[PDB]
Amino acid sequence: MYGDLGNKLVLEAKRTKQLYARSNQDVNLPMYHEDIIRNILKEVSNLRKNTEYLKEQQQLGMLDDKVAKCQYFVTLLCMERNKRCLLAYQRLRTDILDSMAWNNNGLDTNNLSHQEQEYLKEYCDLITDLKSGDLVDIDLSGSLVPPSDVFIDVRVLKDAGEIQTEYGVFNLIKDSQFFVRQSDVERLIQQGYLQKI
Amino acid sequence: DINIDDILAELDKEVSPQQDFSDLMKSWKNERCSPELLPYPHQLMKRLLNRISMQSQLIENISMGFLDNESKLPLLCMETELERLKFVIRSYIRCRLSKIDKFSLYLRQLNEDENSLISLTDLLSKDEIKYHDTHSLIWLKLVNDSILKYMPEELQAINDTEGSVNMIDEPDWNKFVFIHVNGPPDGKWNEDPLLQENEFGKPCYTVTIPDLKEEVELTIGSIYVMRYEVIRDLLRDDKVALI
Amino acid sequence: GYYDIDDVLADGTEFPCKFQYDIPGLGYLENNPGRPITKNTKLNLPLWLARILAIVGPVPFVELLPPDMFSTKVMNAIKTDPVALDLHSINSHFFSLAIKWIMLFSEKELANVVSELLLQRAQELNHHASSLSITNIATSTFLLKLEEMEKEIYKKSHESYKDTKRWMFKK
Amino acid sequence: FAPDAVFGDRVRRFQEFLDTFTSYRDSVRSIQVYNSNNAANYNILPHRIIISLDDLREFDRSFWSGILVEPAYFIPPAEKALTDLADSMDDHPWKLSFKGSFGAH
Amino acid sequence: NDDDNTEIIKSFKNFILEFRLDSQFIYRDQLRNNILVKNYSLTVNMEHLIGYNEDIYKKLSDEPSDIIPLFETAITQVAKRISILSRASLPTFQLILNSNANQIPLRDLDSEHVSKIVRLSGIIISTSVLSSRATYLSIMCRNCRHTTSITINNFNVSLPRSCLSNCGPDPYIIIHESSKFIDQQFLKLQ
Amino acid sequence: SLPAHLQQTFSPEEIQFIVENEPIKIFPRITTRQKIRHTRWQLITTDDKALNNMVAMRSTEVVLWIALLLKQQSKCSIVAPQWLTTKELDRKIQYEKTHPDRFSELPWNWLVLARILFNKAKDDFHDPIHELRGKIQDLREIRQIKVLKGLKYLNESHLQLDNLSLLEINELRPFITEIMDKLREIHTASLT
Ligand SMILES: [Zn+2]
Repeated sequence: MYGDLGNKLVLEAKRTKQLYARSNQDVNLPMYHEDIIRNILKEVSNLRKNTEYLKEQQQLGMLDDKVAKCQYFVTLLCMERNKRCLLAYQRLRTDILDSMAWNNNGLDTNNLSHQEQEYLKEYCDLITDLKSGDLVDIDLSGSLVPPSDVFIDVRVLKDAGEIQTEYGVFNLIKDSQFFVRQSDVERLIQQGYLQKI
Repeated sequence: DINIDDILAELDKEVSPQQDFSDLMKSWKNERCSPELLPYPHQLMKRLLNRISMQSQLIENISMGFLDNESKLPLLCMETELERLKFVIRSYIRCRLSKIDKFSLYLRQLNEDENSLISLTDLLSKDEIKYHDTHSLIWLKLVNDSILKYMPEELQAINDTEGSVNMIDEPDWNKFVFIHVNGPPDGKWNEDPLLQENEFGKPCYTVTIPDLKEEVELTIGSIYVMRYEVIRDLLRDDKVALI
Repeated sequence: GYYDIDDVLADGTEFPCKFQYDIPGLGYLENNPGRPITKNTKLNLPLWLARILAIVGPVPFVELLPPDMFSTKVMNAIKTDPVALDLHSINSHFFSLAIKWIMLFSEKELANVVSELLLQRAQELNHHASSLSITNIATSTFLLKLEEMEKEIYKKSHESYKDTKRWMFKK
Repeated sequence: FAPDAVFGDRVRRFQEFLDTFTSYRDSVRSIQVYNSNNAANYNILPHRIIISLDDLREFDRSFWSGILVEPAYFIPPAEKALTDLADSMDDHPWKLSFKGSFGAH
Repeated sequence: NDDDNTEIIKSFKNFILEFRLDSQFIYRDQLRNNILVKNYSLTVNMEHLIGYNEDIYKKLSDEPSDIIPLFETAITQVAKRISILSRASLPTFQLILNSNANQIPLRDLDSEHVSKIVRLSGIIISTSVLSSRATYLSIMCRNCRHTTSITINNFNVSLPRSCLSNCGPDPYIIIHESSKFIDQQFLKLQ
Repeated sequence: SLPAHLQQTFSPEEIQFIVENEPIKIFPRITTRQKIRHTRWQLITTDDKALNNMVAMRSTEVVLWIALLLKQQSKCSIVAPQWLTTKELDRKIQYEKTHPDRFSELPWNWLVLARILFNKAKDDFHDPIHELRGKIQDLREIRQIKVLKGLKYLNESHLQLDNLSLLEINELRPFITEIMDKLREIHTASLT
């Protein structure tokens, strides 16, 4: 029956929601269900053909004030349901992509639809437009854990050689350790090169 | 004895950056916990961003003066101050951007509704107006090409209010929130019109839960879990604040 | 919410419907597009459809028969022992569906019973959410009997307690 | 606390319950007239009633939970009240039985 | 004797209420967390008991069959103090022990280990049904109906031989309505 | 743009950040008040005067994050607030035991500030710190009993929690608001 593929798709939605919600990291979101979506869209096209057939046959006039009213209303509701299921799935994966944008890309691509890939590009362009405009003195893409300590120990987890910072350098020797201003290394903690606190 | 405390008061009587930071803290705390998107403090945020810019330039200038008496400790306090302050602004803005994500269609409805007593440019920042417009356009393009291209003309609208389920999500106005009953921002309990005496002669505000047709006395200096709509104007006037 | 996935799922559950008219063409609900639906046909329809056909008609096109999940058997089971009851086995979305049913037919008795159920289970749920490790079998059994609605409230509550305990004891 | 001091109140509360849910009075009288007819007509129904435990809850939750959690102090007064009801019907101790919604029990 | 038992009980109450590592009162927290989910027991690590006050562990290991009941009693008192408001009921809490002492293999256990705390390992080959043991007997005399009660701790008990003030030769019977019982299970370890 | 767990509550770290903005009394171990016979603090979130005019062991009041930053070094000692002493905590415990319905009027920051100062200023307490930790623990346990009693009376209408801490509130918030919301939704659904 016409609601079923929508239910399969939103059960998929719920499972990917749980997959994302169980962990602190961004779990790489699962494959876009192109096949179920195409089955739904074909089902919607069939329901559209049924409305077309019926609105043709209202010229022929069979009991239309009730019977055609009922057939039309039911198939219309089937289409509303299928729209709701499709938009619920797409809105969840949109929400997760927005989260990933702010977490990393605004500072696994095969699993997205091409609309979702170019959407993620445009949304990263938007985040960068915000932190590049007014309010620029705040790195709007930065962390939301409050700054507890200004100086921190950090252990170098992967090697990256000599890099400059605002008034000096760090030579990121493997398994060396710094005592350093947190604001001068936060980018490297996010990028996974530095370990502690 | 003859009381003289007023005589002594009339003899004794003979903006600030700290208040701005306190107002920012109040705005952040109220924003985080409320269901509604609260109106943006335009002037306060202009002043705060100016101070962050100037204080950063100051810390730069002193660092150059060190590079080109020499106690580092006040510079450390200045640096971690700007880090803490920038965190508050970051958390505040990111929070209300999330609210704009939730209520993008409702905010569009407030923009479209010519009869509205709220204009979107009262409620949102310039940057939030930009974000709302272009995020709405980009998400709408995504779902148009992906999904709504294939629906009939009955159903291509993304803000359908008449369907079997309403597409426009709005704030849960009667959502429960914790509040602390400040009383008026001045100490002048005599000047507040809504303030009144409770039993035992302690001040309060009475508010009516409209669904239940029940009055409740929000006594000053005590904490309540309340429907947000029921307290909304007391919150607008700072008579209560969200914990 | 329109995009609230647990609401989209709850709307997908099915309720017993009795049709009030002979209507051609709707036989695909009875798995054959080529035949009518007849008056006093008794059929299970999803709630997203049954909600609408029970109001449009005049007599509406459908009457909704009392579902088993709100039968006198289940209501009596609720009213004896709220915390021991396996609501998940009754229906995984019982609270959302009860809210929808109360709204669809204004029913003070069910509103009271479901409120009593929610409150009395909220006590036990908070006990298991508050207790933290330093999973316990007594907790592990209780979380089976929770709805998806209650599982969400439990995860959020328990995560709050766990986060607070973490902050208090780890430097 | 001693059980005897509360026995009378428990008796009259179960009597009020039986008076309220009069299907139990009808059942007692139906059993009695069946047995009288079959005794005279020359096979016998027992002096036993199944009470819906839900009815006793909806009447008085305190007495209901008394039957569940402390039956040694709550079934004897209930059976005394039932026996007195059977005595109040026209012309032996009557016993109780239970059905429905035991929950954790 | 009961003065010394009171001092032992107070010592254990202090162990629960005072023992702390890295800012957490692990036994207060564990006791509360157990009470919320309604399991009335406490799991004690004997490393912590030794570390707190080795005199207590010396008392316990000297004669556990007398000292374990007193520790359980101490746990009940703390349980009430941290979960029931003082002046506005719980069963006797089971004491569970975790240990890392050197194991004795099953075949080496013999007369020198009688009444000692013992640690061992094996495979459970059988598990019997849950028999019922009394924790608390309500008691009365068959003739004069003198009424009393006997609290029981399951570490090695009887009824009294004659009445506590003629009542006949063997006078006491149990009252099962006000007596209290617990599950007991037998396991066979190979 | 806001994480799922920060959507409608504060993290415990954010609660600490809020509490860190409170003033606290310190004994300086540096002198910054210049004699009549060099860098100044030049803050913008809080008052600059006290830090610019410190003298060693003349006690003075500064915002707590600065007091902790100084106490990270030997350059300060943080004076405990008056409530955080053995006799005062014992008075609050007796109040809590004496009044089962009310919460005692400990300041809203009490658990957070106790945690902060026991970890970062363990040597500044006049009282032995093990007793202060014990009595803070007594208070949290008793107040938690009262919390459980209070949750038996959740409503579709409102609730009152006079002297509950910021941290205790924040710990309970994603439960109480959810349950009262769902009771409201059940109740309002019944209305014609
Ligand atoms: Zn005797």
